[PDB]
Amino acid sequence: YVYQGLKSGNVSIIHVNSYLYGALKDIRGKLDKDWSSFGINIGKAGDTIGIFDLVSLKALDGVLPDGVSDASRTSADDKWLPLYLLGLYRVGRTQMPEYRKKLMDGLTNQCKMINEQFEPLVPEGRDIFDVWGNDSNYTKIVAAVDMFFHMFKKHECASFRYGTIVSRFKDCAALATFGHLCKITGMSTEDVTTWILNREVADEMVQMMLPGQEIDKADSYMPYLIDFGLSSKSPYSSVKNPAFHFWGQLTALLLRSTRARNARQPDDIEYTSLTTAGLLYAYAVGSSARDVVEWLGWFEDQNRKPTPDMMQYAKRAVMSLQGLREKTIGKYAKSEFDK
Amino acid sequence: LTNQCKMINEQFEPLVPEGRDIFDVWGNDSNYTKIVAAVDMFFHMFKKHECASFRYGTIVSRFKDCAALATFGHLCKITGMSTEDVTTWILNREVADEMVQMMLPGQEIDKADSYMPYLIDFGLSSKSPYSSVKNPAFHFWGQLTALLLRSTRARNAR
Amino acid sequence: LSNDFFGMEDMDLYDKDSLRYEKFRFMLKMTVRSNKPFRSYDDVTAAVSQWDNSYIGMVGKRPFYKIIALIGSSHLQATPAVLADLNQPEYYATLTGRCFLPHRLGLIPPMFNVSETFRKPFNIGIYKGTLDFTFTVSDDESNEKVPHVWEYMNPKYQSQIQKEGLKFGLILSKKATGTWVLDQLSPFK
Amino acid sequence: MDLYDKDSLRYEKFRFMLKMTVRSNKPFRSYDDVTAAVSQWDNSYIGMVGKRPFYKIIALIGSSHLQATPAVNQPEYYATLTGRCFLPHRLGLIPPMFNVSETFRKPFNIGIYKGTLDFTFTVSDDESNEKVPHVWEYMNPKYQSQIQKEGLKFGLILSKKATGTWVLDQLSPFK
Amino acid sequence: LSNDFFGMEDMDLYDKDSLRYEKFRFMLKMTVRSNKPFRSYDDVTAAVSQWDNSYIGMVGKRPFYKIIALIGSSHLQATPAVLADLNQPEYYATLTGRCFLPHRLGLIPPMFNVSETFRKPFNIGIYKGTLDFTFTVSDDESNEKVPHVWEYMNPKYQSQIQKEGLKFGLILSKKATGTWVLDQLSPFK
Amino acid sequence: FRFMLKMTVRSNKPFRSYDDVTAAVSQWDNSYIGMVGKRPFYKIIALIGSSHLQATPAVNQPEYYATLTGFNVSETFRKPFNIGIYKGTLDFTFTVSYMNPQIQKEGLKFGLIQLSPFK
Amino acid sequence: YEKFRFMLKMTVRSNKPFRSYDDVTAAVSQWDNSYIGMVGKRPFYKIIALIGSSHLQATPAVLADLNQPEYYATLTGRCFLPHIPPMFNVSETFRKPFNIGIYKGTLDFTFTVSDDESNEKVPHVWEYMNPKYQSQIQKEGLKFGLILTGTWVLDQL
Amino acid sequence: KDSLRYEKFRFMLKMTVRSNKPFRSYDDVTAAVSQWDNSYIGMVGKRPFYKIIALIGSSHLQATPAVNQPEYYATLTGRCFLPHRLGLIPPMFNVSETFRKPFNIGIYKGTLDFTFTVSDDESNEKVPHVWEYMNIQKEGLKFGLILWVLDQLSPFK
Amino acid sequence: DMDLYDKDSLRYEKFRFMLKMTVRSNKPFRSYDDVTAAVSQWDNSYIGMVGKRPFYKIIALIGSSHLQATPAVLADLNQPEYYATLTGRCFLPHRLGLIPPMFNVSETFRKPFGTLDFTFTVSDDESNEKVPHVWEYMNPKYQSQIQKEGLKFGLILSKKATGTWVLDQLSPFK
Repeated sequence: YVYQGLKSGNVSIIHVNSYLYGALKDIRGKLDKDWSSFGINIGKAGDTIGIFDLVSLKALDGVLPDGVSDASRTSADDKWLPLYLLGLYRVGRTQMPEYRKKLMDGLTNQCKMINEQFEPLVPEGRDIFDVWGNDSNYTKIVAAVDMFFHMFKKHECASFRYGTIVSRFKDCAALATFGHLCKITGMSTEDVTTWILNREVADEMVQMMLPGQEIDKADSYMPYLIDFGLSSKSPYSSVKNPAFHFWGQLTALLLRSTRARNARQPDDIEYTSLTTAGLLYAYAVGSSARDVVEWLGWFEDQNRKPTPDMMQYAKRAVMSLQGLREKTIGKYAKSEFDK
Repeated sequence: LTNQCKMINEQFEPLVPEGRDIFDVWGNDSNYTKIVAAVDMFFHMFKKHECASFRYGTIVSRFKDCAALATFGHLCKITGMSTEDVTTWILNREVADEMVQMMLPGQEIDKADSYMPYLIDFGLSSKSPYSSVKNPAFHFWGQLTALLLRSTRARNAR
Repeated sequence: LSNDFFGMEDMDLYDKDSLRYEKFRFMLKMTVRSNKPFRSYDDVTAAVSQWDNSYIGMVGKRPFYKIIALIGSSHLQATPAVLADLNQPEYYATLTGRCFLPHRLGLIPPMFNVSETFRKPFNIGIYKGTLDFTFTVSDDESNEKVPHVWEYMNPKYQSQIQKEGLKFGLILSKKATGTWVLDQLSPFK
Repeated sequence: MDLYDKDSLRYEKFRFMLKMTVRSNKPFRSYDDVTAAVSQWDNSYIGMVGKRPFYKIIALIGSSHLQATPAVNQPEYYATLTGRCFLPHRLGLIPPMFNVSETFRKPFNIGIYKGTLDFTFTVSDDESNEKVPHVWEYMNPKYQSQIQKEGLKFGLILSKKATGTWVLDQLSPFK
Repeated sequence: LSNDFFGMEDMDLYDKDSLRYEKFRFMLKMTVRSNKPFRSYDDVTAAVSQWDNSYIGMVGKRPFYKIIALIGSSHLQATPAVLADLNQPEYYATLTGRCFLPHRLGLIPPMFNVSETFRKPFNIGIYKGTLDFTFTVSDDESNEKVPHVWEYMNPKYQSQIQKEGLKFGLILSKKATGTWVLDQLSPFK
Repeated sequence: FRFMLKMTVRSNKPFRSYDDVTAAVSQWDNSYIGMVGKRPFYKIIALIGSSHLQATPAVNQPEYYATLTGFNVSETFRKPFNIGIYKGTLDFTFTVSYMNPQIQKEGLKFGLIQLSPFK
Repeated sequence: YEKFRFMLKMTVRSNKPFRSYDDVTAAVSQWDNSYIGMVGKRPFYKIIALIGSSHLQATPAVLADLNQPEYYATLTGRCFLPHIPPMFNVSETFRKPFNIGIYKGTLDFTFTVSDDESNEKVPHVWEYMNPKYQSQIQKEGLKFGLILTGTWVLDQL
Repeated sequence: KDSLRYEKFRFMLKMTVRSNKPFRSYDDVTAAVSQWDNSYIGMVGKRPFYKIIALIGSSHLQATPAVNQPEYYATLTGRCFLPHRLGLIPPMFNVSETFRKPFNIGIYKGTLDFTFTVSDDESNEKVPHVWEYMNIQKEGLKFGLILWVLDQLSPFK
Repeated sequence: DMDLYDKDSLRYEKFRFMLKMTVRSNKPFRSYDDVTAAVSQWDNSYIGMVGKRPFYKIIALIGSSHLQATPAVLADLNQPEYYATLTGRCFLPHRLGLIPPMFNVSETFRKPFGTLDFTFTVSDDESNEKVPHVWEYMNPKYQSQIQKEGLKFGLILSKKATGTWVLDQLSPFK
């Protein structure tokens, strides 16, 4: 069903989900440590576990489409077909021709490493896999696969992580940029949180740092809070936390980080105060190899106006950024901090 | 709409003729508005439903005839100032009256999964208190203020 | 089966072979070529039944495609090329309409108005040639009555249908009323 | 198989009506050609399925009573019959029957003969308790090999129970 | 029906077939092309009865459209082209007026003064060709008494309207007074 | 004790022999909710009802039927049966407050002997 | 009479499909070879395992040659067991491999045995097993380790 | 393990042979029909019974009254039992299976047509014998049968 | 011995096959035995997959069975070059235990005995459709005593008394 649907480009989501369940019942993979998360006993230190062992399984209530099954296909499916089906989710999540083309090339290279023939299945035009992300069960399956192969990194079928890696920390750009800020400065995470200002970044931090969320556990359900359906609106997204995302991205950009030049500028948020706070933090880090109230008093000695030296530092940190893409933090800084 | 429809059936020959539209009258009918607003509510509660594509077209019913709250939220989210203290900054004594008439407690205007956003499509209120014609002063003041802070949204409100 | 292993109780909606009627409007195109003209319709059934040697087409229509192939073989009128010595005899047939087929194959998944062609060479020994099919089997949620599908075969051909339909792989049984019901296809086909 | 008369003999009484109409290029020579022309009357049967065997037996009575019109342009045949009878059949339970008339027409090409047909079937059930004449008494056959042969090709099945009443076993079309 | 499942009690407005009279004016245009002239009016009914094989038209006027087709077939006068050998025989018939049809089809939706054309080829075997139609069936609230609809057929043709009127799918009956009441269309149609 | 009974059995097709009938009816108490003390009495009353099953004259699906009258709380029972070929539902009437037999086997298969349900 | 509601999920995998009910009991009775869950509800866990084995419906993969036959059974209800520490609505999984010779594989359980103070009438627990299976009730009960008016009463393990 | 089994079966038959020229001797007919199962699609359990049915059909081959190309014909419907040393065999069902394989034995070439309905019958009444339907050991031998009681099957041997 | 398959647990393995055949000789082969002798030495040095060795042997046997001669095989035209080609699906009853999975990989074999030329495509099949018996692909026209004919290819057969031969084992460690 799924093979001929992909070949004809008219596959049904129910059929691909059912086949993905059927071909991913690899109970193999032996745990070594307890994998409890959110008060759920997934496994106990030495029991074999499958991909779908960590998600409850029910029976879908609906009509099954016909299907275009080909009976001349051998049992060479699990080697490369589930990997392709999971990769066509990340490929379809791009919505831009160049990135989609690059991801398709990478997926074809990954698949050809296994079977070595791999005639491409989906037709070049009329991409139908964009809709797959809309469905909930497909996202649940892909996130379960990603987490299972993230715990078992050295598995034989660990190549399935391609395409499903996009599910990890999905719509969690605020936490990602918080970690990027904590790493690119070397400053402690307990100390950086005091430096945030503008009283909107403070509220976004408060809503991000609820104690009972265990956001500092890698082998947990947190990174897939929206693919598993745990939360329909992720509090760690870049749209629900635009002020902190903008401030952190700008601060990292002013500290000469290659990452903070492609994140897009959040829409309809006050920028002047956020830019001032980001410039203050960036100058403090780049000129003082860090206390927050000391720098606040130093700035108040200027009655809250950036000094020309700080503008020169920002100019140095933003000059010579070739190929800045539009609507991103790099473009905004080059337009405003490079007068 | 045509692109959305071809994503599902993939033939979708257009139905309504190009000229002589007849679907403008559909908004006048109360039952059609009730159905479309109920659909919008149901698919807003269940975002990840398999038929969530129906949100197109029915999204217009969400917060319909409620531009005053739209511009109030835009103002409170463009300045970073808290909604608790922005209201201290409104002036002229008719913007204050409009704020009073918008902020009656038992209206559930801060609840997303409530009947408030469709107060005029379900027929809950024939005259929406939260509109831009019943609250023109607040709309004008807040909209201009958002414009003065270089916001792209604040360039097309009449 | 249940006599061999443990715990294979049947379903509750359809017990084993719950008989059901499925109305559906169909369409058909036929084209059969051969080195020599087919002396009998029986050889026609032999030559056409090898159309699904390698099956790529639809699944909810496979028994329906078999019955439509049977009706196409029944109405294979000749062509002027089938005369004494002109070329390879190319047969042709086209049938279109609506019908309901009684079958005991269980509930069939909903079908859609899609047409797929079929091409496959055959070799029944003496005769050779290729094939060319075009099916348009899909449901019909209307209420108007439709002619019974087995009636579409004229009594002039198929002196005994119980095996002419079996040549294509079908398993037939008699409802003792005059309407044939489809039991199943060729074993696990 | 059922304990309570799964596929046993049944007696169904019914009041029916008939109006035959047959046209052809040239007049029929033998009764067999008439049978071949009439037997293709239900190539596309649209009417009620439950009345198909009764429709076939009324076609039998119509073909057996085909008298040419005094006009015999193209030779057109004609027949009609209305009566009351009961049919012994072994087809199991039958759905209830209503007083509705249904037309029929299917052109025939049996080679030598070509034309169309026209039927008039109003075969309906009734619950009157009075005794009614046998359905097969409407025939005028040779009991040896006449009603058993023409009826068989009309797709009907006949047999003997030693009582002396013709019984209906099966309906076998295009077979 | 009620013998099958639970709770299908009929409504109290019309019990089962509450007879009602529906006064309505109408208009009709017809054009029947054929390869050979129609020898008998029965062949005409056969060729016109399939005018709605694929039906797109009105539902509240579908029985009315059928009766108008019947009246048009009744008055299908020939043309000078129908003579010995000029061209294909082209027939024509048009009727206009007002009438009331007693029927037991339940309450009809309010009809509007809108015209719909119909085109469909027919294949009754020997005879080929197509049709043409233009109905203008609509309500008439005026108290003006109208002739009985079945009267519009001349007694010259239709020796048995019980079947000539049934050829188009109608089911007729007699009101024990000489007026024909329309029972219903062909079952499930 | 005096009691009252109203049998009601339904199946897709009418039963072949008494063995099919008893196999179908023996699954009436898969989830027994009534009084536990009356369970043997309930079994014997169900047995006497199964002995006197006479189908309705209309014998839609075949509807088996029977009646017999010979704390004072009436409790109903209904459990579907799936013995393979024969499948349907049940309906009892027990108000525990006659054979024509053969009996030692059919009654034992009801769970009678002590009582041995689902043996 | 210890009234209690329950829930159950089961999954049995074998190299070859099971011969009969006795082989199923042999492949399942080793589920508590190393017991880690709540010790108080052990007899109730055994009876729930018995009902799960009695209701082990097969899957399409159990056919001739598709994959390893993966049996499945789920049961949810409410009953009383004639035969305990106050149990609570807590779920625990069990994973243990079985080695009964001709058959190999593992298991999977989800027990939810807990109290029920509601007075609503409860069906008898031993009635949950259909009469079709378990020709000898006592033998199958003994296979799981269980020891057994017409209502069976649990003696001990 | 390998003893005689008096097995009851009711079947159906109609033989159909077409060739370029009429068959002279019965041996040529046997050579033409012995290749009827060059590609066996039907159930293997009914193969010996199918060859028995082929024997009964070939023994009663009568040409049609028309004899264009010579077309032979037969038809047999009956009830009987076959004694065989074939061991246990799966029970049969009431299914019909057709066959066709063209033959080229030199002078004679053509096609075939079968309709076999070998089905079990559990009636306790005594039914006739399969070998009484004949009018033989060598005919079985060149059909691959070994011999009346059947011993074993020897195709292409 | 183990408990899954003790010694000779009989199993059926459905599999598709394809075959190309080409045999050359100084003189045309008269009888079938000469052809089998000239073909049986194809695996003198074996390089291909070991799990398909019995199936390769049976396909070589069936190709030997259907060696239809070419027009060059006539009285005196050129070196007689034989040819055969058999495709389809079949299942082989054998008692060789569980066999490793097979993939769609063509495998040529070019060994002299004249020379030979093979192309096997023995691969697995997971379809449920019924396939003809593999020993039944050999027509009764040749192989008067097919036990010896199929045994001198390295195989050892045994009649099941039903008419379907079962493969016991190959030649010792072949």
